[PDB]
Amino acid sequence: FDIYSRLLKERIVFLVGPVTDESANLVVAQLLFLESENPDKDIFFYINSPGGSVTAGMSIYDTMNFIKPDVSTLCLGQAASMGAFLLSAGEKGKRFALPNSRIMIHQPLIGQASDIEIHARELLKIKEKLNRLMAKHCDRDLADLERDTDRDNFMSAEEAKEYGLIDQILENRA
Amino acid sequence: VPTVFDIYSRLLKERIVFLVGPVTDESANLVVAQLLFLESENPDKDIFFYINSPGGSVTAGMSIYDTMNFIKPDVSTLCLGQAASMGAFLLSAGEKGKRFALPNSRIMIHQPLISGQASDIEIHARELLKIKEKLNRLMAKHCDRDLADLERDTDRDNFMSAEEAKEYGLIDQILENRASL
Amino acid sequence: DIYSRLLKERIVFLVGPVTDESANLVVAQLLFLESENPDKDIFFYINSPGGSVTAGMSIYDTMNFIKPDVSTLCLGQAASMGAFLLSAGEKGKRFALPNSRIMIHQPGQASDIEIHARELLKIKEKLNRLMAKHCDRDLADLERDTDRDNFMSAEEAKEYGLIDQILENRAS
Amino acid sequence: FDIYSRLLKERIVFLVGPVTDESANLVVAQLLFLESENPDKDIFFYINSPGGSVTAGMSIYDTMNFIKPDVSTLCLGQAASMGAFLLSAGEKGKRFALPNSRIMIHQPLISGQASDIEIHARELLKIKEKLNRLMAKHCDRDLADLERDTDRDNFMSAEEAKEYGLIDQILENRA
Amino acid sequence: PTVFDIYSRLLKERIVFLVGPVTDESANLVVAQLLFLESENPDKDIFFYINSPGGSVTAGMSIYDTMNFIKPDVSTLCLGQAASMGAFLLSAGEKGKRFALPNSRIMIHQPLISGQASDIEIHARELLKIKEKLNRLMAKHCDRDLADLERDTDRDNFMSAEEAKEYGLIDQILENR
Amino acid sequence: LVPTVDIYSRLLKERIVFLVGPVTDESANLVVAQLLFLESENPDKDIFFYINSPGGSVTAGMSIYDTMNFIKPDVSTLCLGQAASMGAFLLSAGEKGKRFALPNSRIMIHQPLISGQASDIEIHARELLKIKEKLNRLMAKHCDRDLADLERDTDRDNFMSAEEAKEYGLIDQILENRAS
Amino acid sequence: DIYSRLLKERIVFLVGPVTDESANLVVAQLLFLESENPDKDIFFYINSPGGSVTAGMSIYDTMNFIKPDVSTLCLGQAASMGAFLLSAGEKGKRFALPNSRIMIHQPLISGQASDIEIHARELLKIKEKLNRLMAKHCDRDLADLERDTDRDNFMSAEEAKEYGLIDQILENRA
Amino acid sequence: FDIYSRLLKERIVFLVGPVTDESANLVVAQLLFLESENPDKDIFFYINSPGGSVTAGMSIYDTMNFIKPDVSTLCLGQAASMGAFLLSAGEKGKRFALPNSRIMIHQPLIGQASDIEIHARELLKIKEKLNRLMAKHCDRDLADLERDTDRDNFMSAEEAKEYGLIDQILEN
Amino acid sequence: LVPTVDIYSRLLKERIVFLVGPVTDESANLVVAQLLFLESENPDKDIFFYINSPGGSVTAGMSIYDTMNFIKPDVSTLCLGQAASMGAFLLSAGEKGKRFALPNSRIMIHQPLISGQASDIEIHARELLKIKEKLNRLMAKHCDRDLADLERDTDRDNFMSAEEAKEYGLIDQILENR
Amino acid sequence: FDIYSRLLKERIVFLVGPVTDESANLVVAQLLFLESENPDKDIFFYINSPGGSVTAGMSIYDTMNFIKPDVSTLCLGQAASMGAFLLSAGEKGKRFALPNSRIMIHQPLIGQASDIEIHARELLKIKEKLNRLMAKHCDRDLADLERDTDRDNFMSAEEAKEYGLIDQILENRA
Ligand SMILES: *[B]([O])([O])[C]([C][C]([C])[C])[N]C(=O)[C]([C][C]([C])[C])[N]C(=O)C1=[C][C]=C(O[C])[C]=C1Cl
Ligand SMILES: *[B]([O])([O])[C]([C][C]([C])[C])[N]C(=O)[C]([C][C]([C])[C])[N]C(=O)C1=[C][C]=C(O[C])[C]=C1Cl
Ligand SMILES: *[B]([O])([O])[C]([C][C]([C])[C])[N]C(=O)[C]([C][C]([C])[C])[N]C(=O)C1=[C][C]=C(O[C])[C]=C1Cl
Ligand SMILES: *[B]([O])([O])[C]([C][C]([C])[C])[N]C(=O)[C]([C][C]([C])[C])[N]C(=O)C1=[C][C]=C(O[C])[C]=C1Cl
Ligand SMILES: *[B]([O])([O])[C]([C][C]([C])[C])[N]C(=O)[C]([C][C]([C])[C])[N]C(=O)C1=[C][C]=C(O[C])[C]=C1Cl
Ligand SMILES: *[B]([O])([O])[C]([C][C]([C])[C])[N]C(=O)[C]([C][C]([C])[C])[N]C(=O)C1=[C][C]=C(O[C])[C]=C1Cl
Ligand SMILES: *[B]([O])([O])[C]([C][C]([C])[C])[N]C(=O)[C]([C][C]([C])[C])[N]C(=O)C1=[C][C]=C(O[C])[C]=C1Cl
Ligand SMILES: *[B]([O])([O])[C]([C][C]([C])[C])[N]C(=O)[C]([C][C]([C])[C])[N]C(=O)C1=[C][C]=C(O[C])[C]=C1Cl
Ligand SMILES: *[B]([O])([O])[C]([C][C]([C])[C])[N]C(=O)[C]([C][C]([C])[C])[N]C(=O)C1=[C][C]=C(O[C])[C]=C1Cl
Ligand SMILES: COc1ccc(C(=O)N[C@@H](CC(C)C)C(=O)N[C@@H](CC(C)C)B(O)O)c(Cl)c1
Repeated sequence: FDIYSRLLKERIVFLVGPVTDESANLVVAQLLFLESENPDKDIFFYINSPGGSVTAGMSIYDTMNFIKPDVSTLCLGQAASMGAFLLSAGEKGKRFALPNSRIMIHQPLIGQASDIEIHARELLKIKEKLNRLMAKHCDRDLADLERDTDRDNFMSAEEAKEYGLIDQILENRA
Repeated sequence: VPTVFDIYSRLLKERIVFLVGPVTDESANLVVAQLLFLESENPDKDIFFYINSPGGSVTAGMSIYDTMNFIKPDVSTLCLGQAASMGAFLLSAGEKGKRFALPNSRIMIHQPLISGQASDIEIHARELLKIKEKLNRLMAKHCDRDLADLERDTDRDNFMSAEEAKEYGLIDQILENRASL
Repeated sequence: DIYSRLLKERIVFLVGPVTDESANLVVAQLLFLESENPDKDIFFYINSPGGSVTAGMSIYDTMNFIKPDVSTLCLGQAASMGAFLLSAGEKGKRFALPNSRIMIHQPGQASDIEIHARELLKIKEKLNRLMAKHCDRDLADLERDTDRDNFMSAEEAKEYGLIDQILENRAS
Repeated sequence: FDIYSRLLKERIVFLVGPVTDESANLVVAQLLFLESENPDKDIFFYINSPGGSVTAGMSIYDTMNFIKPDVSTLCLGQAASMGAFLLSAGEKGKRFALPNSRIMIHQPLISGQASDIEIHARELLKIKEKLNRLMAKHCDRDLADLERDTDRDNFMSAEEAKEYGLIDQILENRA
Repeated sequence: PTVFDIYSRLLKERIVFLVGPVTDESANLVVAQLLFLESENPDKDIFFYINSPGGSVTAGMSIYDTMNFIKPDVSTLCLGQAASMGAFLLSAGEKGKRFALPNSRIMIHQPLISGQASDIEIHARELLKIKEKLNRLMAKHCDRDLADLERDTDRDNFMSAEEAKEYGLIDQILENR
Repeated sequence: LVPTVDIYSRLLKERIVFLVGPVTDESANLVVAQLLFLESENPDKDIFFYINSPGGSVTAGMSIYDTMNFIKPDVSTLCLGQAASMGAFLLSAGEKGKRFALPNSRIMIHQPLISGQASDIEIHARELLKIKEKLNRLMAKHCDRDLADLERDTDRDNFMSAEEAKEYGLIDQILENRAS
Repeated sequence: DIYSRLLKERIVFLVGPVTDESANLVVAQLLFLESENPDKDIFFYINSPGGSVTAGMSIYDTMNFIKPDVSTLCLGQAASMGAFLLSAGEKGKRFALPNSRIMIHQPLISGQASDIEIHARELLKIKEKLNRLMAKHCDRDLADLERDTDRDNFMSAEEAKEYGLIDQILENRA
Repeated sequence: FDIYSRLLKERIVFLVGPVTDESANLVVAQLLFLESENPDKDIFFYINSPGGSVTAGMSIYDTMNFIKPDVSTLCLGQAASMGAFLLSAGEKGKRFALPNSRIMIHQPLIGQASDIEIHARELLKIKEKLNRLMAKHCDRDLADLERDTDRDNFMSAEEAKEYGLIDQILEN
Repeated sequence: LVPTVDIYSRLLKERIVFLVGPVTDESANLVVAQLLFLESENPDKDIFFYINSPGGSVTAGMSIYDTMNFIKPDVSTLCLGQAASMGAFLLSAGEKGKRFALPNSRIMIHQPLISGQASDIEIHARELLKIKEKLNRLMAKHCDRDLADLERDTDRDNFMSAEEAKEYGLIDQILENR
Repeated sequence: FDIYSRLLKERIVFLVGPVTDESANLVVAQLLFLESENPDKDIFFYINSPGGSVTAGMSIYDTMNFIKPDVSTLCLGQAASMGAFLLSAGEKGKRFALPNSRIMIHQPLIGQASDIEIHARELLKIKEKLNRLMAKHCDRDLADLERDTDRDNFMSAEEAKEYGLIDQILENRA
């Protein structure tokens, strides 16, 4: 059993690199597994991601919120964009980041003019929805979210804790 | 893929079928194969089909569609991430009462897209018109509403949250966790 | 050359993609015909499938700015911006050849894309409104008739008010 | 065991996508193993093919009518061009199409010195004349009708193909 | 070669060339010539020499209408080939003054093309309108009934100068002056 | 491809100088040349600088800008089609009272743009910031405005109609024809 | 320019391949010389490997249509369609420099089967027509041309003169 | 049990080639596994790397310092930039290079003016952070790390010993 | 592409030489030609060299430099836009008393940039280094600045404003209007 | 077992083709595991390589001496640049070549002025380092080695032997 096959036996799941349909649904399949083999031990999601497909990241997000085991998120390397979004979305009290991590949040990115308007209102709805869910994960005013995702918002783990995006900083096991 | 059996296969043993990414004859027939396999394994229990797709080829999706229904097993559908175009068509094509979407998933519907002689172009454009009309009709049957709504609403990209699609008739229930049942 | 000669007969050509360079070339010709004589008609010949909006607007505002009455003639095709500039000719002096085709249709961070989509809709309405003026028609009719590609014969573009008359031979 | 090997344990064979030399010879090999395993139970050839190489598909054709077990075809998604041809040649009374399938029959598409061109064109017209023949045999249709109805892309639904004689019956559910 | 270049010298004979695919460039160049020669003298014939595979339909119609608009009769001469739009503009010449050289070939075929279903429909229906209009016009030129053009153009129809002259597509096959 | 009578040469002694498409060292310097030419022929007649540009290099644009302020003629600007970014920086740079625009032109203004070692990227960013502030202040002088208005209004793409660019102070008038 | 000077002396070149444009440039020079003096011969210098059959028949039928006799001279080479145009100069007036190279072969190229049929039939019409015309140029039987164009047939100026292609090989001015 | 698996068995982990998001996570997973096998027996980390991404390197860094086992580091061939960061991050007393392995330290090196200003602030912060951590691994001032890493600073194994970069160089 | 009245010849009639863009062989030689022709046409009048350049090759620039010093006429430099790298070196090489810049022109100076066997590489690096130190030589001369000042101020990009360029010694005055 | 694992059982490690970091480190790994397997058995390093990354070559080199077993090197086909260096690195007394092999030795080959100064100085330091280690492998005067590495110096197996690079040439098993 390959290194990840074993580390999946201590209920450790990883997210490395961008969040694509395939990387996301792989995370999702691993989560579903670890629940079906025990829906009451907590699952540990280690995130090192720059972000990626919002739809792909939402597959994960909704799966975490769906499954019975608590999903403890830990950011190593970087949790930027949807990576930061899935890090903040851990079970409250159970969100973590290594000391030298870095968390980055920002508003989203990227036919007939009719279709331009369609997709534009839709992308602004995505901006809205994400700002609200992030204010939730952080217990902050929606206004705080909108104002703090306008451009690139980089965070030491200290800042993301204070900002409420994570629960604690972990130098080591103690 | 990590081995545990590998992960998609271990979930296969929970009757979990995945469709990830766009619809190609390739992945469409892979999914068709898994569904026929789960019926040859258990022609009675429910097959659980997970959708995270932007759409794709129409006949590729029709092959899956026809694998559904035909098989005695009920194919429950659950969208995660996204299920647009033919993805939404299939999501609405699940066994009635067994079509679902997670809370923050996104469902989009739109008219059929395209990637010689005037005779050939006439022929194939009218073919596309019959296809667009057949799709509108089947979708009106999946959403249990009239047709006119489907033609008006699929003229341009029509996006919907998990709740607008349920009120449309694409799915039947939203699920936050298993308790939501 | 041939085009400088026809120019000396006050005939300006628009051919193909309305771009910055081609539109402003037409603009230089317009100002030079007004220079040489600000009181004789100009004859603007259009076979264009459209192009840049601001390019075409440089032209539009010039045609309306200069003292000469600018007549227009569509040959082959006038599409999008081409159809717009064909509509923009001096009223009573807009023409097309008996087998021309006139065709009208609509045109970073999420903050930026909001800015630009709002801009694009502003442009869409601006064009619908000017176009309705030209044809003397309802903005609500322009909206409906430019929603997808709208192809029109010379007879149809005439009844629609895009053009005044069809020129078969030089018997008006 | 992978998914397709397990499904071969059901005597189920697929042609997915274009008919190439390989993608057709693989099908021929599967039709062979099913005859070795058990030369009397029918094989069920499942067809979702846009058509393509006529030699590659002729291997499958001659193979279908060569082996002893009856071969029952099924159009899912699409049987276009040589797809529609092989679907048409399944063991008679055993040619089926799913209800929302689509079938298309056409004269052959395709894309040196004048003597070369003169050789190759007269090979292609002979092909074009062979294919309408074997189709008129498969559909119990006239040959003239196949000639006409293949001039350009003739599109037919499962019922239209059943009415042409291309398939025998449509299948909705297990029934 | 400078003789002015060669083509301007022959323009001083009212000789206008259409060589190669009918683009927008080339169609408007021919149109500008036609107008220049009517400006120079609106009563001497213009001589339009066509060797083209065809091209853009609307480009070619910019020429087709300029011919019937300018005062000069426009005599057409096929040398080499006049195919598709070439043959059409060739048969568009002033009747009695349409000519071909004896090894010119002439070919007529139906129109060709290389988004949303609603748009694909509009453009396919438009192309059908094109096909039918062009068929009626070719029937007028060749003095044929429309069904005959519909029938004789469904695929590629090649034609010798004898075949062409009979098809009413031209008036004479000129060996020499 | 420019017809002889070439046509822009002819116009050049209507003292009309064109700027079209991007502002580059080459095209900006060509305008720079035309300006000195018109001044030499007559350093007491107005020049009519017509602009249909989406902008470009800022040093290229400053060529035209600082030349505009150095010659003796009044450099009356006009916009047709679009003057965006530095193209809009120059339209507002015309002699006050002589900056105009046609009815359906489009102005747009926004902050700077851009397509090594930390120490080097440090320096390049510092200069880009000096230039954002420089552009903002000079812009603020052109529309007779507060520098803060310009920082606010140029943070992203600010599109303006001719009325809006007028009110903003970029242009002085809107011209529909000769009676205007 | 040198070539306009030479045009003054009624020499029309044909260098490189024979496209629609190069062939039309030659046709236009033919007409300009004829109009300028219809009763003086025109000298047509061919160094060409051949090319577009239709662009070639433009030059062919045009040489035949203008009053002036068109003498043809082969320097370098006249291949496939170049050779055919060489053999088409006014009978008695077709020449080649001593170290010329002539080549003649049947036509070649480098859709639907019904369309393909139509196209092949037309290609064969062209082949037969060209063999008939070439045979008339050469005063040979048609079967002679059929057999001898079946593949690439190479001829020295010598051999081109026997076959019926040219009339005189030209060593020096003597 | 392929060569690298067999060598993993007794707590040998290789970082070979650049520090990417994936090549780093593999070493991180190996460190976690070797701890899950025994948090009390040391882990030998073999480094032949030109460097790589900074995020991916701090992931391994904090994984090194978090887990219970001492992480000893061993440079073979080269440990440049980030490779030399993690080589210094080895448990003090337990950092080694081969005799002819070569070390290099350098300062880091890689929209609108706003976004540029932001990312520039972030990179200057990253540079500062790394210089401080490096000041402490070596016993050296922050001034020493600012000055000495201004450009590519090459080190023999011995000079690196001097610098507090490693502890000992190993012959046989 | 370039209007006749072409305009560049016509400003040459006024002793205006342009350097626009990167210093290449062909552009630097196109400048050398104009300096020689204007010295021949009248060696008793100033030539006006207008620089808007990011810089470029150092030998190509040295040709212009040595030509500025060879001929008799005072070559008066004017920065417009930017005179970066070599362009700045040229601008500073103008006759002392006749070097100017338009007020929003930006100036830049830095050390030489560049973009086989070990022997060959040592060899070429030696030639990059005497080049760096010779450029510092000449620039400290033009600025009436000591050499160390230049060696220090060119280790990385040093952007300067018109006023800053004046204070350095790179130009003499700034021009707003005549 | 693949064939290379089978021969690795016999304690044979190949260096074939270029010396990249990946390839050199795979050879390092095989050396280490053969030591683990048995540190009282010698290792057979089969070199048919043109050279590669000097640093990767050094990674293998510093291994050879450090592990306990004698690392014998055998040049078959060729050993050039870094391959030849590692060949000369075999346990002194155990550096072999095949008869039709050959050896090649030469000098190392391949921003701002300061950085190029730095990298230059470094490259010349690598040069000196390598020359001195060479003189040590072959016991020759350092003068020889640098003067005998100014450009490409080719050697038969015999020439390598008299040079000190290798020790024995081998015809057959006898
Ligand atoms: B992150 O950099 O992954 C960021 C997610 C934020 C909102 C937490 N990503 C996006 O916003 C992405 C950009 C790339 C990283 C993929 N944007 C989209 O995925 C995307 C793409 C296409 C469309 O069309 C509507 C929408 C979106 Cl939202
Ligand atoms: B959707 O993006 O999945 C859409 C199908 C919906 C309406 C259920 N996709 C298509 O319609 C595709 C477009 C590409 C994105 C693949 N269209 C076709 O596959 C197609 C192509 C050609 C013809 O007739 C010639 C019909 C069709 Cl349906
Ligand atoms: B169909 O698209 O499967 C069609 C075959 C039908 C009529 C049963 N395909 C072809 O006819 C192919 C065309 C390409 C799409 C591959 N044609 C040939 O393979 C071909 C090529 C060459 C010749 O003679 C030289 C004959 C043929 Cl049949
Ligand atoms: B011929 O191949 O030039 C043919 C002319 C006659 C005989 C019909 N040309 C065309 O049919 C052209 C196609 C060429 C580009 C190959 N048709 C058009 O250009 C065309 C097609 C479709 C539409 O409507 C979208 C417009 C036009 Cl202009
Ligand atoms: B506009 O997009 O034309 C804008 C001008 C505004 C800000 C007045 N142009 C730019 O911002 C350009 C964009 C690039 C295409 C070059 N930027 C510059 O011109 C520029 C930016 C920064 C620096 O040095 C840091 C030099 C230059 Cl020339
Ligand atoms: B010669 O090699 O140029 C040869 C001329 C004769 C003597 C054989 N050239 C051709 O035959 C050319 C082929 C290429 C050299 C261009 N043939 C054609 O141009 C051609 C081929 C086929 C058709 O029918 C569609 C028309 C034409 Cl014009
Ligand atoms: B070394 O070349 O590996 C070096 C590490 C030290 C000694 C400074 N690497 C970096 O500095 C890397 C640059 C490249 C390797 C890509 N820096 C980054 O990766 C980096 C830089 C800046 C930002 O903020 C935008 C993020 C990152 Cl991840
Ligand atoms: B500047 O970027 O123009 C700079 C000149 C000054 C400020 C130092 N030019 C260069 O550094 C160029 C690099 C290219 C961008 C042209 N360097 C040279 O031209 C050069 C460099 C080194 C040597 O000797 C090895 C000769 C030359 Cl000509
Ligand atoms: B041989 O061609 O393998 C040769 C080895 C000896 C005999 C000199 N290889 C090298 O010299 C290599 C060059 C190429 C193979 C890439 N030198 C280096 O790899 C090298 C050179 C310089 C520096 O410092 C910047 C590092 C490296 Cl790794
Ligand atoms: C960002 O703001 C914008 C948005 C759009 C444009 C623009 O050019 N639109 C153009 C699109 C393309 C030709 C490029 C456009 O719509 N052209 C059409 C004109 C009319 C009838 C709507 B017809 O295709 O020429 C422009 Cl500058 C600026």
